[PDB]
Amino acid sequence: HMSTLSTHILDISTGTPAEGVTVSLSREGETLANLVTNAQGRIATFSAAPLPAGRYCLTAETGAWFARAGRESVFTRAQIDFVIGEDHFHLPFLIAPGGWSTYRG
Amino acid sequence: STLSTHILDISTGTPAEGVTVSLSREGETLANLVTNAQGRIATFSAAPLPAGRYCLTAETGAWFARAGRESVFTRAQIDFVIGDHFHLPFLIAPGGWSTYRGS
Amino acid sequence: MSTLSTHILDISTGTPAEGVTVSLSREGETLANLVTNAQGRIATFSAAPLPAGRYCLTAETGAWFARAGRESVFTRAQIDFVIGEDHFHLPFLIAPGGWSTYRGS
Amino acid sequence: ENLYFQMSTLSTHILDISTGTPAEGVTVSLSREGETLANLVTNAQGRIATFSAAPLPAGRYCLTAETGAWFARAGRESVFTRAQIDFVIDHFHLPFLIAPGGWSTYRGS
Repeated sequence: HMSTLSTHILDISTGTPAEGVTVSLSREGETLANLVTNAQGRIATFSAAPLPAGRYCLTAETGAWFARAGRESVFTRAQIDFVIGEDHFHLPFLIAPGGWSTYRG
Repeated sequence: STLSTHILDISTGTPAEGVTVSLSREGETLANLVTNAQGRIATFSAAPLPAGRYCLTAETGAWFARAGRESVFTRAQIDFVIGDHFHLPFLIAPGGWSTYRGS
Repeated sequence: MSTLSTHILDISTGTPAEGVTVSLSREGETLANLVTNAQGRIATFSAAPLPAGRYCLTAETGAWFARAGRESVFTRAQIDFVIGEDHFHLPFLIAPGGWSTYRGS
Repeated sequence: ENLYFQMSTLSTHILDISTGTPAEGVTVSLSREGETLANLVTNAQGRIATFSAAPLPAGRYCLTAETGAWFARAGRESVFTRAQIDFVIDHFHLPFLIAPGGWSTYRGS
């Protein structure tokens, strides 16, 4: 099968959506998209067409985002490794300087 | 059974020292203890705990308040059942919290 | 004054939790008793905005797991929060062996 | 792959929160700048006590837990293929809380 993809990043250290986080989508090491979360911490779509079956990586540049805000983190970035092939994947990042998580939304 | 906890402030990546945690069973309090420098409470009862419904409540809102940090969560209450050892950590932050059965 | 919503996802299976009972109370007085829909959601807990105060949102997760033939050490999931924004979205990410919440958006 | 290893030490603990039990037999690798430094397996308590004989130097590291393969061996499907933590360097304890439908990490200890 094939599915569309979205994400949402929340900074749970402050309880606010994370605006301005760069998030990249790659497949077999080739970048497909490099986008930025909006004021609601969201990226509504990574592609016009559903993504074909395959192995994907969604990487949020969380370390750089914390650093621009003058904040330290042990985690340098947040990478989600997933497989496609359900019409939609929503894969949020819940982030903090001291930890992070994801789930199938 | 025996009961322990561990509280980690994931907003800073450090153990949460000085958090008050209360144990109760059917509304009656069994223990009131404070996390140590490692964020831990090794045991809530000198005697082993019988089967029943229990509540562990960490005073997280008050803990963040003491550090001058705002949170919409006022406290963190876990509701669990003893039908072994139960290790029930709290992972806390001003904007969210988690628990799980650890080991 | 603010409105309140929730979303319950069973992360043990990666699916929205349909049919979980969720109640809202304030000072022991119950204000709502609702059930999550097919998307694991409850869009509002009140007809009018909730006044400032301390609230308790309780999802009957243990009962929900039990109806499906599944055991959990957690009997229910209770979120205690305070209304001092426009909206509070307070999800439950649940599993037989653990659960979490966060201030969403 | 072979099991192997050999200033801050590194440990992990993997819990399957879908069942509330330690995850035994999960392969976890440590790498730095492309080079894999260690490849180990969680014990009955879901733990790997150390990824190195001596404490690790400063730098950027990647701990990767083969969670998808572990779930698949138990006949359980997941959209997550593995769990990679990217971090920087006293002790680093970096647990994985895993489930077929989501996972998390944090700095423990």
